[PDB]
This record gives sequence, structure tokens and C-alpha cells, in this order.
Amino acid sequence: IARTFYDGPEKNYEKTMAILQIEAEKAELRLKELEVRRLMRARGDGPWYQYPTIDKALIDHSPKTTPDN
Amino acid sequence: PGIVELPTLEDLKVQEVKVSSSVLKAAAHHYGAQCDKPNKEFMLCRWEEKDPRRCLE
Ligand SMILES: CCCCCCCCCCCCCCCCC[C@@H](O)O[C@H](CO[C@H](O)CCCCCCCCCCCCCCC)COP(=O)(O)OCC[N+](C)(C)C
Repeated sequence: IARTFYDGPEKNYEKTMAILQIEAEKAELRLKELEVRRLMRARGDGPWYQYPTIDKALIDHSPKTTPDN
Repeated sequence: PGIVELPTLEDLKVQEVKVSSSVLKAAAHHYGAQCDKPNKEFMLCRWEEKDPRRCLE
């Protein structure tokens, strides 16, 4: 029965090791992403949560019929 | 926010052109032909400095 239907314990052991490594890395990445989201939304100094401002290319830099703009 | 610098009244005194608008208009073309250089200098100062206190002379 063992020879026909089942493998040795090492296969399940090392597959468990691989699964545990993947899951632990995913958990750490989730916590890191939450912290990064919090910091980026608080400071606004990252790529995320960038809200539009007025384009400076819309300004007319011409004499304006009055010396003081 | 700091105080505003202003010229003294004595600095603002100058001989005045006291002819009416009709007199100025009647001579406008020749006046612009003859006195062009100081007027253009004043206008360039006015549009570059953007401050009336820097183009008094
Ligand atoms: C001989 C008498 C004394 C001993 C009697 C012992 C009784 C045992 C027989 C009863 C069957 C046990 C249940 C079967 C469960 C096994 C299913 C699965 O886990 O096994 C697969 C094996 O597949 C087998 O083909 C299972 C086939 C069993 C299906 C039972 C069908 C019986 C139906 C009855 C039909 C009779 C005639 C019908 C007339 C209409 C594994 O696939 P594999 O990916 O390789 O695994 C790798 C492991 N290796 C490396 C060791 C190979």
C-alpha cells in the first residue's frame, strides 16, 4: 500500500516548508504595504495619493497693459 | 510682516507739466517723436522692475 499509493515523509515535510515560507513572506508584505500606505497618505511625498494641482503651463508671462501685472 | 518702504515727500518733487489734455493731444505726435528715448527708458524700467519706487529718476 505504501509503495503503490503514497510517498515518503520527506516530500510532505519539504512541501510544508515551502508553503510556510511563502505564507510568512506574504504576511510580512501585507503588513509592510499597510504601513507604507499609512505613511504615504499622511505625508503625500510618495507616488501614491497625489492629488492634482494647477498646471503652471497655463500662466501667461506677457506684459499686461500695466507694469505691475 | 515687515514695514513698507516709501520715498520721502521731498524725493517726490519735480517740475510739473501743467498743460491741459487738449494741449497735450495737439502736440502728442511730435512729443512722441522727439522725447522717445527717455519715455522708452522709463517704460522699460516700469515694466521690468514692477515697482513704482524704483523708477523715480
Ligand atoms: C490483494 C488482497 C489483499 C489486500 C487488499 C487491499 C485492498 C485495497 C484495494 C481497495 C482500493 C483502496 C482505495 C483507493 C484510494 C487510492 C487513491 C489515490 O490516492 O491513489 C492514487 C493511485 O491511483 C490508483 O489508480 C487508484 C485506483 C483505485 C480506484 C478503485 C476503483 C475500484 C472500482 C471497482 C470496479 C470492479 C468492476 C466493476 C464492474 C462494473 C495516487 O495517485 P499518484 O499520483 O500516482 O500518487 C503518487 C504515489 N506513488 C508515487 C506511490 C505512485
